Amino acid sequence: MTMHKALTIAGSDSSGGAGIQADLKTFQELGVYGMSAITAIVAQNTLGHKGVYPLPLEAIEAQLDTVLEDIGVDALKTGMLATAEIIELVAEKIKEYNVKNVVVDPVMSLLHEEAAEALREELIPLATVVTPNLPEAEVLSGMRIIKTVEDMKEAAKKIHEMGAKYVLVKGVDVLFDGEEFEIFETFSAAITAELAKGYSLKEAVKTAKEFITE
Repeated sequence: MTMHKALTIAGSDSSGGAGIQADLKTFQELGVYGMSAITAIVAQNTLGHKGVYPLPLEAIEAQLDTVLEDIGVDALKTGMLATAEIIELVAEKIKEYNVKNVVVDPVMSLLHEEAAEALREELIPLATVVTPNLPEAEVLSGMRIIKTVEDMKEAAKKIHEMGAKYVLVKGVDVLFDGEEFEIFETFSAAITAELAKGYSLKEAVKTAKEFITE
């Protein structure tokens, strides 16, 4: 349908239920050309194997440079980023290529804690929107527990002050734009596709909600 392009920087899901595979399906359904940069193999943690296999940084950079130099994107989403080092690389590339439409889906030890810090300090300040669920919002905002809508608004406030232009806390859902709160009754991939087509964040969120329910 459209000539617009979106990139997902996230983990690979062999079942196709989530990950870059589901992101690319969503892009296609919404008439955007989809491209992917795989940061990690994401499986279940079992007696036989770990649940997360981060890819070499040079392999991630090869993917990102291929897409950003040679093809170009109108919007991108981030999902599983795995390590602080990968997060920092991704933030660097967003700045290097001046990518203005960025959807951060915060899919989430000294490893995990350093990774959370890199997300808060390096990537969140570049986000058009951050879409945490409640545990993710607690980690990102530092809220002890998010138990009420007022708590959700506070966490959205906090994340906006960390640099995110919009924040959508998934509960009701709470959208905050730094001045007003909007309270509503993959999702992040759909938001990305709508932004790629030229839509405002608020229109992208409304259209992504309707797409998910259908």
